[PDB]
Amino acid sequence: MKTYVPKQVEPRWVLIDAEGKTLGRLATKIATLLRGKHRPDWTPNVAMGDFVVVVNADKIRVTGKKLEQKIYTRYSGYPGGLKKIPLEKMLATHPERVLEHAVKGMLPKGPLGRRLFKRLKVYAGPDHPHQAQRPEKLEV
Amino acid sequence: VAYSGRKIWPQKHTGRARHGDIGAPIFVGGGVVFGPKPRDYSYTLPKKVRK
Amino acid sequence: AKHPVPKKKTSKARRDARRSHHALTPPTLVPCPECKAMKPPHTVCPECGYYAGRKVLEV
Amino acid sequence: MFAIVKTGGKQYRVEPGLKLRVEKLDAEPGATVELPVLLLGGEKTVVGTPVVEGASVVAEVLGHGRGKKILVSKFKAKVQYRRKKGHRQPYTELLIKEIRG
Amino acid sequence: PRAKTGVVRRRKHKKILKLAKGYWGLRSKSFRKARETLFAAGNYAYAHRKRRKRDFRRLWIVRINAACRQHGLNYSTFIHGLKKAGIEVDRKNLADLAVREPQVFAELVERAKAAQ
Amino acid sequence: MEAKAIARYVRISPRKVRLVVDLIRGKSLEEARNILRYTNKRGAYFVAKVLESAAANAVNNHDMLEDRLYVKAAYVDEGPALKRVLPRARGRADIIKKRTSHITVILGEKHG
Amino acid sequence: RRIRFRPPYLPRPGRRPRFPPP
RNA sequence: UGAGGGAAAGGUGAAAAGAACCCCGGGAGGGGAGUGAAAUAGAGCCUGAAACCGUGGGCUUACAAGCAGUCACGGCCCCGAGGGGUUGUGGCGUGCCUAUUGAAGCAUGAGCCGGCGACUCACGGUCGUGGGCGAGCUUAAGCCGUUGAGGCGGAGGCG
RNA sequence: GGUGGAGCCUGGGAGUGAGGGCGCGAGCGAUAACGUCCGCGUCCGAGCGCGGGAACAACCGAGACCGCCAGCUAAGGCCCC
RNA sequence: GGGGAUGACCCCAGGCGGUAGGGGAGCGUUCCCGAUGCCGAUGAAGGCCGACCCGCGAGGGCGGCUGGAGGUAAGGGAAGU
Ligand SMILES: [Mg+2]
Ligand SMILES: [Mg+2]
Ligand SMILES: [Mg+2]
Ligand SMILES: [Mg+2]
Ligand SMILES: [Mg+2]
Ligand SMILES: [Mg+2]
Ligand SMILES: [Mg+2]
Ligand SMILES: [Mg+2]
Ligand SMILES: [Mg+2]
Ligand SMILES: [Mg+2]
Ligand SMILES: [Mg+2]
Ligand SMILES: [Mg+2]
Ligand SMILES: [Mg+2]
Ligand SMILES: [Mg+2]
Ligand SMILES: [Mg+2]
Ligand SMILES: [Mg+2]
Ligand SMILES: [Mg+2]
Ligand SMILES: [Mg+2]
Ligand SMILES: [Mg+2]
Ligand SMILES: [Mg+2]
Ligand SMILES: [Mg+2]
Ligand SMILES: [Mg+2]
Ligand SMILES: [Mg+2]
Ligand SMILES: [Mg+2]
Ligand SMILES: [Mg+2]
Ligand SMILES: [Mg+2]
Ligand SMILES: [Mg+2]
Ligand SMILES: [Mg+2]
Ligand SMILES: [Mg+2]
Ligand SMILES: [Mg+2]
Ligand SMILES: [Mg+2]
Ligand SMILES: [Mg+2]
Ligand SMILES: [Mg+2]
Ligand SMILES: [Mg+2]
Ligand SMILES: [Mg+2]
Ligand SMILES: [Mg+2]
Ligand SMILES: [Mg+2]
Ligand SMILES: [Mg+2]
Ligand SMILES: [Mg+2]
Ligand SMILES: [Mg+2]
Ligand SMILES: [Mg+2]
Ligand SMILES: [Mg+2]
Ligand SMILES: [Mg+2]
Ligand SMILES: [Mg+2]
Ligand SMILES: [Mg+2]
Ligand SMILES: [Mg+2]
Ligand SMILES: [Mg+2]
Ligand SMILES: [Mg+2]
Ligand SMILES: [Mg+2]
Ligand SMILES: [Mg+2]
Ligand SMILES: [Mg+2]
Ligand SMILES: [Mg+2]
Ligand SMILES: [Mg+2]
Ligand SMILES: [Mg+2]
Ligand SMILES: [Mg+2]
Ligand SMILES: [Mg+2]
Ligand SMILES: [Mg+2]
Ligand SMILES: [Mg+2]
Ligand SMILES: [Mg+2]
Ligand SMILES: [Mg+2]
Ligand SMILES: [Mg+2]
Ligand SMILES: [Mg+2]
Ligand SMILES: [Mg+2]
Ligand SMILES: [Mg+2]
Ligand SMILES: [Mg+2]
Ligand SMILES: [Mg+2]
Ligand SMILES: [Mg+2]
Ligand SMILES: [Mg+2]
Ligand SMILES: [Mg+2]
Ligand SMILES: [Mg+2]
Ligand SMILES: [Mg+2]
Ligand SMILES: [Mg+2]
Ligand SMILES: [Mg+2]
Ligand SMILES: [Mg+2]
Ligand SMILES: [Mg+2]
Ligand SMILES: [Mg+2]
Ligand SMILES: [Mg+2]
Ligand SMILES: [Mg+2]
Ligand SMILES: [Mg+2]
Ligand SMILES: [Mg+2]
Ligand SMILES: [Mg+2]
Ligand SMILES: [Mg+2]
Ligand SMILES: [Mg+2]
Ligand SMILES: [Mg+2]
Ligand SMILES: [Mg+2]
Ligand SMILES: [Mg+2]
Ligand SMILES: [Mg+2]
Ligand SMILES: [Mg+2]
Ligand SMILES: [Mg+2]
Ligand SMILES: [Mg+2]
Ligand SMILES: [Mg+2]
Ligand SMILES: [Mg+2]
Ligand SMILES: [Mg+2]
Ligand SMILES: [Mg+2]
Ligand SMILES: [Mg+2]
Ligand SMILES: [Mg+2]
Ligand SMILES: [Mg+2]
Ligand SMILES: [Mg+2]
Ligand SMILES: [Mg+2]
Ligand SMILES: [Mg+2]
Ligand SMILES: [Mg+2]
Ligand SMILES: [Mg+2]
Ligand SMILES: [Mg+2]
Ligand SMILES: [Mg+2]
Ligand SMILES: [Mg+2]
Ligand SMILES: [Mg+2]
Ligand SMILES: [Mg+2]
Ligand SMILES: [Mg+2]
Ligand SMILES: [Mg+2]
Ligand SMILES: [Mg+2]
Ligand SMILES: [Mg+2]
Ligand SMILES: [Mg+2]
Ligand SMILES: [Mg+2]
Ligand SMILES: [Mg+2]
Ligand SMILES: [Mg+2]
Ligand SMILES: [Mg+2]
Ligand SMILES: [Mg+2]
Ligand SMILES: [Mg+2]
Ligand SMILES: [Mg+2]
Ligand SMILES: [Mg+2]
Ligand SMILES: [Mg+2]
Ligand SMILES: [Mg+2]
Ligand SMILES: [Mg+2]
Ligand SMILES: [Mg+2]
Ligand SMILES: [Mg+2]
Ligand SMILES: [Mg+2]
Ligand SMILES: [Mg+2]
Ligand SMILES: [Mg+2]
Ligand SMILES: [Mg+2]
Ligand SMILES: [Mg+2]
Ligand SMILES: [Mg+2]
Ligand SMILES: [Mg+2]
Ligand SMILES: [Mg+2]
Ligand SMILES: [Mg+2]
Ligand SMILES: [Mg+2]
Ligand SMILES: [Mg+2]
Ligand SMILES: [Mg+2]
Ligand SMILES: [Mg+2]
Ligand SMILES: [Mg+2]
Ligand SMILES: [Mg+2]
Ligand SMILES: [Mg+2]
Ligand SMILES: [Mg+2]
Ligand SMILES: [Mg+2]
Ligand SMILES: [Mg+2]
Ligand SMILES: [Mg+2]
Ligand SMILES: [Mg+2]
Ligand SMILES: [Mg+2]
Ligand SMILES: [Mg+2]
Ligand SMILES: [Mg+2]
Ligand SMILES: [Mg+2]
Ligand SMILES: [Mg+2]
Ligand SMILES: [Mg+2]
Ligand SMILES: [Mg+2]
Ligand SMILES: [Mg+2]
Ligand SMILES: [Mg+2]
Ligand SMILES: [Mg+2]
Ligand SMILES: [Mg+2]
Ligand SMILES: [Mg+2]
Ligand SMILES: [Mg+2]
Ligand SMILES: [Mg+2]
Ligand SMILES: [Mg+2]
Ligand SMILES: [Mg+2]
Ligand SMILES: [Mg+2]
Ligand SMILES: [Mg+2]
Ligand SMILES: [Mg+2]
Ligand SMILES: [Mg+2]
Ligand SMILES: [Mg+2]
Ligand SMILES: [Mg+2]
Ligand SMILES: [Mg+2]
Ligand SMILES: [Zn+2]
Repeated sequence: MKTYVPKQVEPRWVLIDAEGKTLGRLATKIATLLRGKHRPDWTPNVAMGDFVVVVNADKIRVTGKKLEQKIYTRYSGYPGGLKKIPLEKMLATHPERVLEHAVKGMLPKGPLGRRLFKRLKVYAGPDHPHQAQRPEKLEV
Repeated sequence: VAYSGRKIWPQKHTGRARHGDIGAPIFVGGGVVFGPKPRDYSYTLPKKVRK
Repeated sequence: AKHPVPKKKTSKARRDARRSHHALTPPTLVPCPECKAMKPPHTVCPECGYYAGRKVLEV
Repeated sequence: MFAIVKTGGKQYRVEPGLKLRVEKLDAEPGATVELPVLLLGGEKTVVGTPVVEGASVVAEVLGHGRGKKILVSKFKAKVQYRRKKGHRQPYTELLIKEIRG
Repeated sequence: PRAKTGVVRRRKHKKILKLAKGYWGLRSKSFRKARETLFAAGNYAYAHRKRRKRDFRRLWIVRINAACRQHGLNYSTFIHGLKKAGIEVDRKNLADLAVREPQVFAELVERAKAAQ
Repeated sequence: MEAKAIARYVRISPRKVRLVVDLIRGKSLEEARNILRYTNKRGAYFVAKVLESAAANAVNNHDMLEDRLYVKAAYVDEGPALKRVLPRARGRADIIKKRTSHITVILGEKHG
Repeated sequence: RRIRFRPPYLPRPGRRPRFPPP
């Protein structure tokens, strides 16, 4: 008897209020939703997980002195091209990047991991455009 | 074998390998190694055994 | 100057790769309004010798 | 109905009508055997702890064979250690006759 | 008498080349390269026969666990549950059960909780 | 019904001629003929001749009609190469391969 | 900046070419 | 310069019956026709491997990270509870030989392919072994015979 | 006590006579060295086969006859990769 | 180690990482006896396929295409293997 593999499945759209949630710990959950690993029919080689919409990212939360000390870093390829941008500033300029960059790092590398990232739709502020998909609210 | 004794080309600095004469068995048309020679294959099987 | 040389043989795949731009484009050719034969535009028609309506060449 | 039976050190889910290759059993082809049952499901569900005392699944043995050859190859670099073995695992083909609840 | 290579070598090479079909570049084309490529794959498969066993059981577990968590318990709990229950169904099947027969898995979960 | 012609041992380099052959593979006899005439390459002169010898064959031997002819397949395989010595500096001599082509054109009829 | 004068390990090139071989 | 060095290069078919004649082409070459059991035996000729170069088809590929494979699943294509080809994703993964304490190694060698290429022979020795005869065993050179026949020869040797 | 790819005896065949890391005991060194020289042990050598250790001959786990889409463990692990 | 009573196969148990190297058992190449035989134009050797059969493997079969005149068993023998 050979292991079960799903035929193509229509993916569930789930929605999550990020407000006040502990950044990183929200982040791990979103990944599992993303990979599909909450589903009993999980298959490692195909995009069979959820689409996660997060809202109120600006209002992510964080322990210790990370606001002032956690530094996101970008390398340009040029001499002297390391950019160090601290979490405070990041939220202050592209708040949605904070959760995004957290989640990214906790998905697999590779083509599929990259596709899974594309299924994460993160927003600043209460509202999001995917009314069409009628996303199911999750409390995590 | 029929060839000369000359070293076809110098020991060092050619870019090619080292060789001596072209009779060496390493060459095509160079001599053989341990190939057959004329040879008596007979021996004296004990008379009693023949009888 | 120290005699640069290729470090590895170029694959069958990689030469042909390079050669992706080697294709010729066929001559651009128009009908000659007089003898209806095909020719480069802007040339005197070498079939009938006409150009701009008139005869310009014995041919 | 179906049954999760266990033969060959492995457990397979069966339904009547099923053709299954399992690890080579000792029964003439054409003979019929009973497999131990571990869970019976579908209409009623019965859970063995670990086997179910009542149930046996009945299989008729369709025949016995040898799998396709797998080359099992060994190479150790820089040592001149190389070994080649052809291998075909014996197996027994079963037809699943009925589930004796 | 003389026994020159003959036909023997060619034949020996083609055996191998045929073994190397589909391989990229000289890997399918050149005897030497083909051979080298094949040592690789000879070891690779042997190793990979071994880990296909691990490859799978992970899937299974990843799966059973997803099903357990719908029923309130985590994986390790579920297992220990079955251990204490004396239910010896394997992870190959627990996993098939989890999909094809949610009721049975549900009841399997039940007994699992009950073992404590 | 097809009809073909081959120039064998044409002493031009395969890589070079293939370029011209390529330009007319799958074209009406008529277009091919136009294309070659105004193609700027020594190989145009040879492909020309095969194409033409081929069409001659099609009409004359094979009952095909000139107005229906098109280049069905065509290709250049390489023949026996002519090796010549090129003298280089410092006493060295390289070896030039004055290469060689076997050009093939195969004409078919375009139904309708 | 090293004081203990660093002798060359190598001779400055070069002398002669093994021309030809044929 | 010279003494001297010193190659490569065999094969149509039984039989030339070695392709009249026509056709395109300056010709080369080719298409028909003819010969032949066969002509991808057509002379650049038995067979006709491999590297190498093409054309046509199937699958595939332009957000991807790679000792090139291997394991798994899926897609397509082929041949008819199976198989074959292909490869999208996923897992795993540091060429081969040499030589070294240690190499994927930024240490050696190797462009690829085909062919040539290296532990032998004689005589003695030493041990093992299969046999013959056993206080004995055995002949050398020669002679006779045989012309793919075996015999005689006791000098000698070992004990 | 111990029946072991134990031991002894006679013979035939070898190969090795560049070692290396680590723990312990010292000398040498500077209570330096991926240092050097011994002793005991071990492993790599030849286990660049497997799990762990991010990756890594010799650190931890463990001595790979072949096959399984079965089960238990070791070191190490159990938030996500 | 038991059966069968001397390799008949069967059953029970244990061993089976490996460089230098020792040992064993085989495969294939050329040639000799087998052979005044035998296979062969109703197709030799050789070449190209094969997802088929045997064999742990080296290999050996069988089939199709090609090739067009040679091949050569069981059992042994010898090497330019
Ligand atoms: Mg959750
Ligand atoms: Mg913004
Ligand atoms: Mg990974
Ligand atoms: Mg001489
Ligand atoms: Mg002489
Ligand atoms: Mg001479
Ligand atoms: Mg001399
Ligand atoms: Mg001399
Ligand atoms: Mg000399
Ligand atoms: Mg001389
Ligand atoms: Mg030298
Ligand atoms: Mg060189
Ligand atoms: Mg050289
Ligand atoms: Mg050389
Ligand atoms: Mg020399
Ligand atoms: Mg020499
Ligand atoms: Mg010589
Ligand atoms: Mg020789
Ligand atoms: Mg010669
Ligand atoms: Mg000679
Ligand atoms: Mg000679
Ligand atoms: Mg010699
Ligand atoms: Mg000699
Ligand atoms: Mg003599
Ligand atoms: Mg002898
Ligand atoms: Mg004698
Ligand atoms: Mg330069
Ligand atoms: Mg200059
Ligand atoms: Mg230079
Ligand atoms: Mg240069
Ligand atoms: Mg270079
Ligand atoms: Mg190339
Ligand atoms: Mg190409
Ligand atoms: Mg390129
Ligand atoms: Mg016009
Ligand atoms: Mg069992
Ligand atoms: Mg079995
Ligand atoms: Mg089986
Ligand atoms: Mg190596
Ligand atoms: Mg390696
Ligand atoms: Mg080696
Ligand atoms: Mg080594
Ligand atoms: Mg090796
Ligand atoms: Mg192999
Ligand atoms: Mg030979
Ligand atoms: Mg040889
Ligand atoms: Mg050969
Ligand atoms: Mg070989
Ligand atoms: Mg052959
Ligand atoms: Mg072979
Ligand atoms: Mg492929
Ligand atoms: Mg290739
Ligand atoms: Mg290629
Ligand atoms: Mg090739
Ligand atoms: Mg493995
Ligand atoms: Mg395995
Ligand atoms: Mg829970
Ligand atoms: Mg347990
Ligand atoms: Mg259990
Ligand atoms: Mg042009
Ligand atoms: Mg005409
Ligand atoms: Mg000169
Ligand atoms: Mg000069
Ligand atoms: Mg060249
Ligand atoms: Mg050249
Ligand atoms: Mg000379
Ligand atoms: Mg010569
Ligand atoms: Mg003849
Ligand atoms: Mg003749
Ligand atoms: Mg004849
Ligand atoms: Mg004529
Ligand atoms: Mg003419
Ligand atoms: Mg003239
Ligand atoms: Mg002519
Ligand atoms: Mg023609
Ligand atoms: Mg003709
Ligand atoms: Mg006829
Ligand atoms: Mg006939
Ligand atoms: Mg033929
Ligand atoms: Mg022929
Ligand atoms: Mg021929
Ligand atoms: Mg002949
Ligand atoms: Mg040919
Ligand atoms: Mg193509
Ligand atoms: Mg991107
Ligand atoms: Mg893409
Ligand atoms: Mg999977
Ligand atoms: Mg597949
Ligand atoms: Mg398939
Ligand atoms: Mg892959
Ligand atoms: Mg996996
Ligand atoms: Mg690597
Ligand atoms: Mg390594
Ligand atoms: Mg190798
Ligand atoms: Mg080497
Ligand atoms: Mg060295
Ligand atoms: Mg060294
Ligand atoms: Mg060294
Ligand atoms: Mg490398
Ligand atoms: Mg190297
Ligand atoms: Mg390096
Ligand atoms: Mg390198
Ligand atoms: Mg170097
Ligand atoms: Mg060296
Ligand atoms: Mg070269
Ligand atoms: Mg090559
Ligand atoms: Mg070779
Ligand atoms: Mg040797
Ligand atoms: Mg010897
Ligand atoms: Mg002796
Ligand atoms: Mg003796
Ligand atoms: Mg005697
Ligand atoms: Mg006696
Ligand atoms: Mg004496
Ligand atoms: Mg004993
Ligand atoms: Mg021992
Ligand atoms: Mg011992
Ligand atoms: Mg001894
Ligand atoms: Mg020996
Ligand atoms: Mg020895
Ligand atoms: Mg030594
Ligand atoms: Mg010494
Ligand atoms: Mg040393
Ligand atoms: Mg020493
Ligand atoms: Mg020491
Ligand atoms: Mg020392
Ligand atoms: Mg030590
Ligand atoms: Mg301690
Ligand atoms: Mg001391
Ligand atoms: Mg110490
Ligand atoms: Mg200090
Ligand atoms: Mg180290
Ligand atoms: Mg040291
Ligand atoms: Mg130390
Ligand atoms: Mg020390
Ligand atoms: Mg040292
Ligand atoms: Mg060593
Ligand atoms: Mg170890
Ligand atoms: Mg290790
Ligand atoms: Mg060891
Ligand atoms: Mg190694
Ligand atoms: Mg590893
Ligand atoms: Mg490790
Ligand atoms: Mg790891
Ligand atoms: Mg590791
Ligand atoms: Mg073992
Ligand atoms: Mg467990
Ligand atoms: Mg523990
Ligand atoms: Mg990641
Ligand atoms: Mg055993
Ligand atoms: Mg062994
Ligand atoms: Mg033995
Ligand atoms: Mg052989
Ligand atoms: Mg033999
Ligand atoms: Mg002879
Ligand atoms: Mg005879
Ligand atoms: Mg005969
Ligand atoms: Mg007959
Ligand atoms: Mg016939
Ligand atoms: Mg036939
Ligand atoms: Mg033969
Ligand atoms: Mg023969
Ligand atoms: Mg044949
Ligand atoms: Mg075969
Ligand atoms: Mg004859
Ligand atoms: Mg024979
Ligand atoms: Mg025989
Ligand atoms: Mg005999
Ligand atoms: Mg030899
Ligand atoms: Zn005109």
